[PDB]
Amino acid sequence: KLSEEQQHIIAILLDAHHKTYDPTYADFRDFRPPVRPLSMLPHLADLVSYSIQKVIGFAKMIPGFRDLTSDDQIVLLKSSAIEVIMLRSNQSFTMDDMSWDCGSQDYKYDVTDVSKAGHTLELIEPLIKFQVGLKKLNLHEEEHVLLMAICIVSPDRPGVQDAKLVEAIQDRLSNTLQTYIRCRHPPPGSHQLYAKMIQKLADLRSLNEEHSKQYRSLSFQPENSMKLTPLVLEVFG
Amino acid sequence: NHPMLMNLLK
Ligand SMILES: C=C1/C(=C\C=C2/CCC[C@]3(C)[C@@H]([C@H](C)CC#C[C@@H](O)[C@]45C[C@H]6C[C@H](C[C@H](C6)C4)C5)CC[C@@H]23)C[C@@H](O)C[C@@H]1O
Repeated sequence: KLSEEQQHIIAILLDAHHKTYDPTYADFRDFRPPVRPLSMLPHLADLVSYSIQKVIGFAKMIPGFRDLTSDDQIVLLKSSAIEVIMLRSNQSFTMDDMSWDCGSQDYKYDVTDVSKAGHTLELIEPLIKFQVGLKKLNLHEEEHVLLMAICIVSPDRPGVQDAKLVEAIQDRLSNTLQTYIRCRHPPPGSHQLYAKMIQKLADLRSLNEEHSKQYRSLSFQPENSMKLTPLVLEVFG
Repeated sequence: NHPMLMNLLK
């Protein structure tokens, strides 16, 4: 049974998400323009930088997250940012043509755009697999936002100090998600849905590793690093 | 040392 507190948590996360994800994509006009070697890196760096900011905003509204210290908050966002972007991006992702469609042609991103930002199939293939696997869970929006929150608040991120506290915050979110699934997700789509959602978080850790290794490479080239944003540099190092 | 991230968290 969903306690009143569990329902409150869900309502908070739904609203935190509505406040930080603008499904009109109007802000995308302000980025450096997409150009179609690393022709998409300026635009995609702007896109990611913008979304890091939204993710930080979302994190701040996660019940329990502001009980954390600044350090722990920073550490969780530093390690989770790229993962949460991948997760949240599932909302624009379309299987019709395995692209992220943000309202117009200019802001329709496919695998070729992703390679024009310096990535290879090392990232691109598990990323598309991930988006398609996520899309196939047909998550309720309640499940989607709970999974983003669970992703951010993980006690095993590198740098975490008060792991017991991060773990208690994450437990309350997991128990809420497990309970939501049981009470509100009909079979057959509920079938081991929890375990499947957790598998997607394991897939994100893997994508994060790929991200880091490629980012480390791209960094040792100051001419490319110069095209990033100050936020991206601070968050990804 | 994370001034911008720190600032977005405040
Ligand atoms: C970002 C989102 C959206 C789409 C996400 C996409 C489509 C475009 C390409 C993205 C941003 C992918 C990204 C290029 C993968 C990556 C990465 C980092 O290593 C990278 C690569 C470049 C250099 C830096 C800065 C950025 C450009 C990001 C590190 C993953 C999610 C993809 C649109 C909407 O749903 C909002 C959501 O937050």
